Amino acid sequence: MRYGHFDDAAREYVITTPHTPYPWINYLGSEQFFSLLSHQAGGYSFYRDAKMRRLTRYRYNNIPADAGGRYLYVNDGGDVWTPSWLPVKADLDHFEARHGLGYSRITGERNGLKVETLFFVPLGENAEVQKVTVTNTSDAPKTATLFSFVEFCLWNAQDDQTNYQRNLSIGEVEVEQDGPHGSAIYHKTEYRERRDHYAVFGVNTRADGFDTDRDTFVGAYNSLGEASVPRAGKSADSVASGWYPIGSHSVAVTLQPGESRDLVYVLGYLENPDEEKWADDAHQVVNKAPAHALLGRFATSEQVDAALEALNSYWTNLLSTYSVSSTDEKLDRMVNIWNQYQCMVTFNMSRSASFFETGIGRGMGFRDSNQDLLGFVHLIPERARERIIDIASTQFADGSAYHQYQPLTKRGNNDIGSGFNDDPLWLIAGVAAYIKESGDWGILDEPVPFDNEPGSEVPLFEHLTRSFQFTVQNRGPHGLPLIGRADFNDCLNLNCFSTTPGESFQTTENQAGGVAESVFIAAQFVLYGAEYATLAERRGLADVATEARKYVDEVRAAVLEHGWDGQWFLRAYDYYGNPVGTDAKPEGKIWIEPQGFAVMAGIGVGEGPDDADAPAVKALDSVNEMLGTPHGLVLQYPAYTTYQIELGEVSTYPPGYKENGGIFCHNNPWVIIAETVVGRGAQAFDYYKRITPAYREDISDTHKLEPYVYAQMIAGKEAVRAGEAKNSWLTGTAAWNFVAVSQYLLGVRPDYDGLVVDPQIGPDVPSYTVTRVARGATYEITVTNSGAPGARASLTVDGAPVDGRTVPYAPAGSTVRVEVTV
Amino acid sequence: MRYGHFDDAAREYVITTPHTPYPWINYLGSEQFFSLLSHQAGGYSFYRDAKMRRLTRYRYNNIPADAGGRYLYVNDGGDVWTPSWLPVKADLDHFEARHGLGYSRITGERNGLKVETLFFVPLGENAEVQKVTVTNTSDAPKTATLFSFVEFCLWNAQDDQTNYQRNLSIGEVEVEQDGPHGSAIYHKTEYRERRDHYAVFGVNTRADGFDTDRDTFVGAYNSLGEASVPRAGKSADSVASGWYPIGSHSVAVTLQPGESRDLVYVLGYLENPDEEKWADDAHQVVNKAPAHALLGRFATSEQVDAALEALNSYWTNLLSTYSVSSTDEKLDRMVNIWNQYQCMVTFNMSRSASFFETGIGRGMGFRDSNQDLLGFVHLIPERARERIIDIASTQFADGSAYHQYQPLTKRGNNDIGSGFNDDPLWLIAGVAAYIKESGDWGILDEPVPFDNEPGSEVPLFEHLTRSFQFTVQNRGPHGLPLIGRADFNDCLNLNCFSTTPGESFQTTENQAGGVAESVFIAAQFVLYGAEYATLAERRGLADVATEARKYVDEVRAAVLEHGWDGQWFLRAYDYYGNPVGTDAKPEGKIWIEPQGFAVMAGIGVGEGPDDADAPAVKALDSVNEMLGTPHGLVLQYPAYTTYQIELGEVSTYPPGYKENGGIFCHNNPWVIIAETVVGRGAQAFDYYKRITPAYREDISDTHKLEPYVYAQMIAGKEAVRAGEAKNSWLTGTAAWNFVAVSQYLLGVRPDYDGLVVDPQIGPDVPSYTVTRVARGATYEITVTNSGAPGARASLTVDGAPVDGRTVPYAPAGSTVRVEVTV
Ligand SMILES: OC[C@H]1O[C@@H](O)[C@H](O)[C@@H](O)[C@@H]1O
Ligand SMILES: OC[C@H]1O[C@@H](O)[C@H](O)[C@@H](O)[C@@H]1O
Repeated sequence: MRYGHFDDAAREYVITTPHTPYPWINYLGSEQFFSLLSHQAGGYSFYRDAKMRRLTRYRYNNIPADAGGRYLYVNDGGDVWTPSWLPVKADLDHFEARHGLGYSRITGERNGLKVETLFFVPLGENAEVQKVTVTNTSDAPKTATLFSFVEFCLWNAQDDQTNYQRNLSIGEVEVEQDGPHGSAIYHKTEYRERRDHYAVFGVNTRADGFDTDRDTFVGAYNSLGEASVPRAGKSADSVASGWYPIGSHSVAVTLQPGESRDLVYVLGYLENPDEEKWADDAHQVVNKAPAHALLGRFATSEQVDAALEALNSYWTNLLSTYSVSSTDEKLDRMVNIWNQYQCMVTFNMSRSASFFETGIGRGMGFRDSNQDLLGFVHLIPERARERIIDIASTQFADGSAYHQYQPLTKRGNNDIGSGFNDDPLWLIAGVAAYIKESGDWGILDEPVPFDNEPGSEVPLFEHLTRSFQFTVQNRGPHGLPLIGRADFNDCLNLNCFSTTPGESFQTTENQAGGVAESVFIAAQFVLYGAEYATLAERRGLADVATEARKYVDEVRAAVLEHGWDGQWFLRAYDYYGNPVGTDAKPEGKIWIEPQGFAVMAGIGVGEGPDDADAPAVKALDSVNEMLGTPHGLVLQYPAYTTYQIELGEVSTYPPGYKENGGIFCHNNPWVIIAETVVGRGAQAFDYYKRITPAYREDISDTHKLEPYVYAQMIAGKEAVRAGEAKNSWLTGTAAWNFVAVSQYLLGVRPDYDGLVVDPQIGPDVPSYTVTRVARGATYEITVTNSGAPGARASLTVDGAPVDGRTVPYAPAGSTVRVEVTV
Repeated sequence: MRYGHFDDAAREYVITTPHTPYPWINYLGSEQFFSLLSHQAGGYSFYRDAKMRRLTRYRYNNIPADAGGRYLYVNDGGDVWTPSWLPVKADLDHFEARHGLGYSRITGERNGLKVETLFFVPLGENAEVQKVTVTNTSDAPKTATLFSFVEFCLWNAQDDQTNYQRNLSIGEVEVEQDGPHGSAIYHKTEYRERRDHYAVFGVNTRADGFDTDRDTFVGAYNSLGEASVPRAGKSADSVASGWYPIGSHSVAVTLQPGESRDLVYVLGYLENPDEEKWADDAHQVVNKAPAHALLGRFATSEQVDAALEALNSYWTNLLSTYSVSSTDEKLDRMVNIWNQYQCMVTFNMSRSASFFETGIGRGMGFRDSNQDLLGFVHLIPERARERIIDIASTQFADGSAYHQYQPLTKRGNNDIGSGFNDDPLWLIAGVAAYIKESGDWGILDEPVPFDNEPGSEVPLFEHLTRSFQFTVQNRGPHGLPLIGRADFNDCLNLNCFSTTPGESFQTTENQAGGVAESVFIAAQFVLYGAEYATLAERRGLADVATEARKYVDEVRAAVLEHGWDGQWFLRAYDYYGNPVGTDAKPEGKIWIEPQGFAVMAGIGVGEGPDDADAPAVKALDSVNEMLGTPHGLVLQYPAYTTYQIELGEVSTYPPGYKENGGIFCHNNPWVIIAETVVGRGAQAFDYYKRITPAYREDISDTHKLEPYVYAQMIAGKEAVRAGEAKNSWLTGTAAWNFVAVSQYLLGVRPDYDGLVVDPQIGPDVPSYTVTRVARGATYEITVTNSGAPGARASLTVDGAPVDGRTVPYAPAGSTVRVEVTV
């Protein structure tokens, strides 16, 4: 069973029923203002920060799900329906929802009236525009009233949902029926005090009426599906005082057969300078100038269409950096459109706001934003350069860091814990990737404060040395890095020992002492320590580089000596010094993360893919045999069936979910990449397909979530719900798969001085072409691929054969033709 | 005009319609387990802590309000309806909700089936029991299937609403269709790990079938009001795995004409010792002994009836301490039933969990629980004793205190602020009222820690001296006490100067320095300073008592010299030493708190009610002229129309709401008592009537909220919603009005050495009889009352006239007959 289809030419996913297994959403906007838009028009908008500047209210875990969004009630001769289907659920003759790049279009038709809404966030605007086209599709004239509807939230979503004792008395609006381009409603809660910002909701016509009070619009004892006002057929002209402000206009339209009318609605976010806050000397009336300017920019359909065409050109431009043409259209749509689009969204949202993340506790993750950069750097490197500075600024002088920062303020906080010892290294990961991509070595000289302290700036490079040294000076008795609160796995809490309910493993106090070490961090360190060494040698820091390589060698020696179980890598040593992830325990025998990552670091790699004796092969075969399911690879096996007090959160999940035997998808690309490292492209591609949206569209009823984006987790073999995903959209899986497919499968990756072309995808993709713009030159890379295990590529460049797989960077403006034979 | 009526003989409020202005609730339970129950079965239940151990989920700000609670869907011939009206909203032939003392009955009849549900929490039990009675009222045999419905919360309410990324994978249940007494469902989320507790939802019958998974029971795209399972007339026998666990059983009923059946449903909270959590060695099956025992205790109608009678007897015995028989039945029902019931609820809940307080951030307020004692000490003094020790234990060594504590742990926290300088004196208030009531002088020698520090214990009396000394040593330039974060008005934040949005004033960092002083804390110091000196005298501390009265005197002199504005008392001095609440300012010229409280402390009292020269009289007259309204006295006049950065949170509310021009009811009884102190009984009683539930029942459509309990705030004169209440049930208004009316109007009040009988209620209650049990003896107080302004009482006791108005305490077991003439 499927619920829609990809449309590669329009770069859309087309949903053909409202009856999906779950609400399927798109993200609007890519700059500073964002909207979550479901296929039923549900969701909300915020400016910069989903907790602190949320414009409109949304209910997570509503009954039913997703009843709450931007609605347009049509009253046609007393019959009331919404083209989004929800909330009225009147029978529709046609329904369709198209999610595209930065816009969606939702169409519903019933009894000869077709209503189509195009939704998007324009470039350079802090606003969500809707363009509504109403068409008479019957053979008689029609007269209908359209009631727009949005529910405001009081800015601070946390306060909005818990602090009624205060907030039910503060709701404030103004109403401007006869504005310069049509009618507007102004939501200005707290603008009388410290807020310099307000929201507008307006339409490009003089409305017949309005409502700004939820209770009046909907009616006592009514859900949104039963709203009184649209049923009555006329606006109640309600002016809110406290309670629940809304934005709503009514417009009556008369249409002859085949005739249509357009309407443009804007929900905008505005700020004024402090001394330009008020229209009047008494400071009672809001200064509407920036709201009138905004409404003036979307007063016509023409203005809307121009914006939508610009947004398209922005996306075409964005997608011109990496693309592929092959015999596999699933592969292609993922690589050309969707995985890149998703990577923009994760770069913007980190893990804060989705239909699973609530946009309250989580801000921008230190580890999360660094990893996202890996799939984002080729898109817009100037924005990646900024993000690195923002991130490194939340670093402490001892090289440890705040685990996340608040998007509005860019200041770090401990709301989801502190002292994750894998954090510091991801910074090196992010800078290495950015430099390989852009060649912008000057970033290493950027002055960057610790903990945003004015006057504490040092060069970025120095933050990396802090990161590196943090791990050097925090190893345990085996030479492996101390784990601290948790490593890459948030639920491996080895310093916790909590027997007190209700307090979060993420924020709860940890024990000083013990000897808990992480095999994962060991690998991470070998990988990014080597990169650090490379940056040091290039800054001209010979002793530093030398010293750095001595430490890397030591730590990799320790992985081989103390971090190997026999058929796989060990996961860790607990508080007590006992091994975690050994065949000597009955549960949690093998954990996936060090298998993927130690192999990417090159640890235990042998002569080739057929070297059954190499540790890397052995590890990967164990991952194949014990962790493999048709939905991907589970995190560990077997899952823990009882609470293991020494391991923290991990065994708190029922088997087969999240970190206790779920397919935690973001560690899957590591095994994929590893598999290419040992020369088993076939298997790597196999693993790629198990978790990839386009190959799972065909089991939409099982996956349940959006079929065009990666999800955080898919229930494992031990779950009753095996195969069903949770937490879609916001996940490091997106950037990690992008890195996997674009760089190791298809094999095109930037290095410092050239572009590496090293295909390893197996025989399912026998021929394909990649166009990669790197350092202002275009590389047209034509691959003939036999997929033979261990077969690695040879190159010709502009007709001459070359040595190895690195193509030195041509000058800006050239086109370089690479012919690849595997 | 009205939506129901009082039933005095029954001690119930009878709601005669589903269509009330807002949801109107009762609180079930008075010990450690509590239920919020709207007159449509909405709300939820918790054990000890509304945030930490919430059994069942409830959505604030739902659309519509209060779609969600304890539902019984009846399916008769495919017609589906609920006796609570919501969620299904089927037309009922008959509907009625009776809210009583610790129980409620809700009845709905439709097409020949009457369904009545009695809800209560039994004494000694952590459970909510429902006894369902279905009656066939038609002339022919009838059949139906009943579906019970409750929605589980995942225990931590904060987590339940914000952390779906984790918690959608942790919901776990057990199904027990053939238990010892009928069918039961177990909610056991996190029992796997740190929780030693689970919930049960069971019925005294072998159910036809069950459901535990919300989406299956309700169906996709459906609201509660459209649940699929009841509509199909058959349970789906769903076994939840994550997502949203519910409890539901189906039961088939057959009824001859006139015949009824009882079903008993139980929602229970159960714990096991750690060593007996599990029924099996594998640890997958919860040990059910306690649940089987609880279900056995309510297996029959008889067991239910006996518990309901024990509950009635408990309430009769609680209400036997203070009673009045008078010419005014509204005054009688308030004093005899409702205001005492409300005091029980506030003692138990503080301000944490109502239909407006969301039972997340607020625990047990230091100041609020001290004031709640004033209204509660006469009901159950033993628990008042315990409360004082729990409270005093969260005090610091310098005499300042944690502003609130967490109900589950009894540990103080700062989640809603620090350093409110009025806090320490409330401790003296609470103890004095406890000692006056009980005569338990030995509580002062109770050893009490600071901040629960093992080894830090001092006698309770030392805590009081720490409080007393905190004020003496924290005065400013005018001799008035420094205000700190705020005083009793939380919105008066004179050390704030916040220009930054999104941070609670309550919680935001305060400024060092400045000279901000409170006139309210001065009048509070004067009153309770004097009470402390008296406690010191009794203990033999003549040195301490004399110094103490000296300070009280210094402060009293300071208020007359530096806190008097001309026609009323001054409110404060701001950070820079500018007066607040002076007639020299255009806004907030007069504030109510110091007016009632200074006069309660006897500041500015003259020769009598007609001593026009006296500050107290000038102050009270100005309160009357400038703050008075048909709905009560507003906090200050005029309201602030613009943000006053130096006053903090107060000017942030729009005019006429909450602290900015609202009737903040809990400060009205001070003015009442003040009016009695000064001899203006008529005026005092007037004010009493303006804010009292019984006297406002006639305007239910205007008050909106429950007509049988006090609310926090009634929208004031300057607000478009003037007369509309918010924040019902949980307010110090209840303790303070009970004080006012029981002790100062009717005039019956315990002193240290005898019972004072000092009526001051004016001419509208010419005669009444108070029955007061004090110190083991019963006082029968027969009052004949001219009401003459200023006229005070003379007494005769057991046939003999006496001097003054204090009847020294007679022995336990006596009945003393006091004849009173005013
Ligand atoms: O923290 C609780 C306090 O919050 C303020 O926002 C309200 O105005 C007060 O009435 C309340 O006591
Ligand atoms: O704080 C965020 C973390 O919460 C944990 O409870 C989850 O299992 C993790 O997957 C998540 O990253």
